[PDB]
Amino acid sequence: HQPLIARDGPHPVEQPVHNYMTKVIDRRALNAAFSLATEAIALLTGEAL
Amino acid sequence: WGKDHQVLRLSMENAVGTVCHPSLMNIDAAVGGVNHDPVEAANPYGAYV
Amino acid sequence: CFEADIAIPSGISRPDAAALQRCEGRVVFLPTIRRQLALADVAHESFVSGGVSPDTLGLLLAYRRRFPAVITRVLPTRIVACPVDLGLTHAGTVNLRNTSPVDLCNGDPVSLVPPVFEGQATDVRLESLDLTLRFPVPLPTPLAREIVARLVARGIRDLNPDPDLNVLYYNGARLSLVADVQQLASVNTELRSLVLNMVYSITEGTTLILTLIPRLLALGYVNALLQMQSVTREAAQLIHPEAPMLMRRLPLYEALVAWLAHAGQLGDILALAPAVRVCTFDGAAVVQSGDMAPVIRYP
Amino acid sequence: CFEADIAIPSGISRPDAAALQRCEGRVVFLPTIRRQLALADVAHESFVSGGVSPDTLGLLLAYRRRFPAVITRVLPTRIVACPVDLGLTHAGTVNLRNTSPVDLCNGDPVSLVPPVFEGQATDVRLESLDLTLRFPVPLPTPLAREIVARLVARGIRDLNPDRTPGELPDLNVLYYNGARLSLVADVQQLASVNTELRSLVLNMVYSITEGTTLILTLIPRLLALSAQDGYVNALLQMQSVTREAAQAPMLMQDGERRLPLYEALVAWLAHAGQLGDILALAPAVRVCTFDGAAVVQSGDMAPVIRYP
Repeated sequence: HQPLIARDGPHPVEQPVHNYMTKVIDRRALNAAFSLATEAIALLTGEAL
Repeated sequence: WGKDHQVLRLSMENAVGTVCHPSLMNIDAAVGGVNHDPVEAANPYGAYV
Repeated sequence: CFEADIAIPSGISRPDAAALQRCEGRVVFLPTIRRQLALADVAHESFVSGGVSPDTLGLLLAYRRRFPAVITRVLPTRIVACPVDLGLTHAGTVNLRNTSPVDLCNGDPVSLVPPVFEGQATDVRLESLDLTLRFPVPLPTPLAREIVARLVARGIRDLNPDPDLNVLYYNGARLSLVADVQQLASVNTELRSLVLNMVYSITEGTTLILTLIPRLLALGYVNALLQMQSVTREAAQLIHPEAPMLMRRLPLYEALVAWLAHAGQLGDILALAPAVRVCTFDGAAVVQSGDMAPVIRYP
Repeated sequence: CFEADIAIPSGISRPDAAALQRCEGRVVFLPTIRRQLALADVAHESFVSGGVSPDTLGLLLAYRRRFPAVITRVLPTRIVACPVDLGLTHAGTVNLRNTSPVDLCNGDPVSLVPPVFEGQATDVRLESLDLTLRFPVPLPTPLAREIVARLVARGIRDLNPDRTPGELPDLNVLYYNGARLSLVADVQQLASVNTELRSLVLNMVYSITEGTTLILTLIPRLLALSAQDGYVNALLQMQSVTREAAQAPMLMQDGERRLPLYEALVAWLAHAGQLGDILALAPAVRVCTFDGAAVVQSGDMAPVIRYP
């Protein structure tokens, strides 16, 4: 909401301006990864022991 | 001056890859692109054989 | 009523303040309907356009572009004038002042430029603040149009000269147009520019139709119907003007455009559309010259 | 204010209802003075004469008939527009939305025009119910009368049909202040050009009288002023037939007391003076701004007051 200045002279008489807006949320993603060798997966669950 | 001092020299022989190509002699777009909206009768004095 | 309050400038002489007091009931043209306006904006020095004070044509232009407002109350340090164009029609009766012919119980007064009558008479100068006010004359529409056309014709005769248009009989006594003297030389010099736009728009209109009709109907129902009702009227006028005159579709059509505009611009200036009507009640029914008259916003 | 309600039929897609929300301040032509009316009587589908859509000189003749109404407010099931031709009696000044490249100024009488510019946006298609809305372009009468003259002459010269070579003058392009304005040149229809030509020819004849010949005497006198005044020099347009018309009383005065000059002016002033009005629709409104803003930007709302 914006102020005014009451003003004499021929300058046009001024209305209070009210103002309205919306901004749209913007999106992304992150990603990382990793891996397991087949000889590790064999170990990590039983298997080999 | 190029990068690292190196005083350099562009010369006209340098333009051979540009103006020595048969891109120079093609105007079909021009003459056909300026053709629309027919022009006034010009006293085709030097324009007539 | 929507009063708009014009602000009198700084200290004015006592005889000037009495000049304004006598200006209640006079028509003002106010450039914008802003509630607060200056006096210099209304004064005739604000009609300057091309670096000159406007002629009768330049005035009639301005009278069609700004808003006339009758003066209701003049107060020291304020003038209160209520614009004629604003509000509902047939409401806001505000009193006028009659100038010249009577203004009977109706007839829709037009406010026409002052010079048409005693020129400087009504200038009402204010020396203290160095400004001036020319108030338009409130005449009825039939008479206002009769006059403004009556003077243009006199002007044409005067343009090249080698039955008096001047004597006017209105109501009870013969009205007078001519103030003789050099007033005519002052009246005729201000109508000078209105006369020409009139002379031009005629001569340019005929020659443009007289060239077009024979350069059309020779290229259907156009032909037959045209020459049908034009028998011995348009065609006769064609042979007669072409007799005492000279004779191009391409310049024709482009001149028919420029004329058609200039023409209607004169019909707008001219015809002095009525600002107000008189509707009285418990009133005399005829307002004698110089007497306040009731008046309402639409014809 | 004798407002005329206009019922929105069924449901026009939320995108269509959002299109009508921004149509407030625009102008509608209704084919009656009513209290109850259907949305489809206003649509451009109603402008269609038998089998055919009128051209852009046909619309002017259609806007000649029926009544311009400026939309005041739009409600979910009705459109409120007060018919300026009648219900203009408001204390203050209904809002007109300037839709035009042009700009009003203050005091400019406003006459309307079918959309006519090269770049324009007057479609407003509403898909839910088959109908559309072309909104007329408000415009100062000086400019709107220059346009109609352009459309009339363009429909006419083409009709001769100019014999002379195939390259004619522009007549399709204007200027208002700066800003070249390019009219739409598209179709001209027999009947639409006939009436416009018929009434043009008809009225320019009635403006010629006996006293007129007294004025035609003055053409050589005009050109004497062409050349020794800077005004009167300007008056005569370069393409002036009058200039080519010079490149006389005839006695015949019927008793000498008629005053044919005066009578010739009156006659010309009626018929020829009022040609913008008969060829097109005359102004019924004029810009007035209470806040003292002295122009109206294109796209803004112009406070408007009754007839000039």
